[PDB]
Amino acid sequence: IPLPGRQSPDHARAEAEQLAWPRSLGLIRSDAAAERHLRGGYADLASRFYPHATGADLDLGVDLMSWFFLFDDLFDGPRGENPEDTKQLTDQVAAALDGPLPDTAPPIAHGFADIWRRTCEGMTPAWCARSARHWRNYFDGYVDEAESRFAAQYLAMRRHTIGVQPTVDLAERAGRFEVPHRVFDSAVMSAMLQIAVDVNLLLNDIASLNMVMIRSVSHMQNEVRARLEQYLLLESCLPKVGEIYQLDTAEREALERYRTDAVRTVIRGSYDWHRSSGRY
Ligand SMILES: C/C(=C\CC/C(C)=C/COP(=O)(O)OP(=O)(O)O)CCC=C(CF)CF
Ligand SMILES: [Mg+2]
Ligand SMILES: [Mg+2]
Repeated sequence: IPLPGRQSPDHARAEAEQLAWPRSLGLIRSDAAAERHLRGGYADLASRFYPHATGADLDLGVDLMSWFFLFDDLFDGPRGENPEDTKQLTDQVAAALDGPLPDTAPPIAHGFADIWRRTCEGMTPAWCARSARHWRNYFDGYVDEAESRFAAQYLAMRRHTIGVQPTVDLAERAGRFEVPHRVFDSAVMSAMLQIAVDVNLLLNDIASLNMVMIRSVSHMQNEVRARLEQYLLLESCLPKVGEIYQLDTAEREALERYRTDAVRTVIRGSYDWHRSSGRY
């Protein structure tokens, strides 16, 4: 991974305060659950996904990482084997994208709503709409996976449940910038984002050893290498991509920040954290 390792300089305060938010929302209810959470290194992961963020902006990234893993745990048992009970939970969470939740919504849904509320404030309406669609793709991916439990086939599903795109979206919010929306939709940026998704699920399946079960580990390492080389090839096209879409000066700087603080960080930060996390 020829990308520099980076960590937010406010990482120590973020890690020390990380429990206050999931506790106040009823996501962590026992001291043993709290310690199990601390052992995940989730604020550490957030500070490497979002090295450009400090303060409340970094706190939002920590809460998203905290929420991601508390949410995914709810599908390890029988619920994940049943698409009807999986969809019943996802529908209650995704409902936060469309309006206020009823007080009777489960705590994990109130937690997502508090993150989504903070995610959208101060972003353009079109950014929020697109980021909401990414979330729905993620929730629908859980329903599809539970249906399959009850390579190309695995990717088309794992590319949504891996949760990379909502992680990248938050880097924009945490950095208070938006990549030009017509460049987000560009074929070149779409290929860059797909590499970031694929490298994340490949690295995870190896650290979680699933693509291996589906020589195999060696072939997956070569695919990570091939895609990282193509990623750099695609980065070198961005100057000409910017000209094709007639980006002005502020738009070129937002594209540059998207490249370095959102796409590169989700690739590199995942690699560093997988090597020193307590989940593995
Ligand atoms: C890109 C993100 C994290 C880095 C990649 C990771 C850890 C993905 C999580 O892989 P999983 O197989 O679902 O569980 P595991 O950690 O292996 O026991 C944020 C999204 C994380 C999720 C899992 F909590 C998505 F639900
Ligand atoms: Mg899990
Ligand atoms: Mg895994």
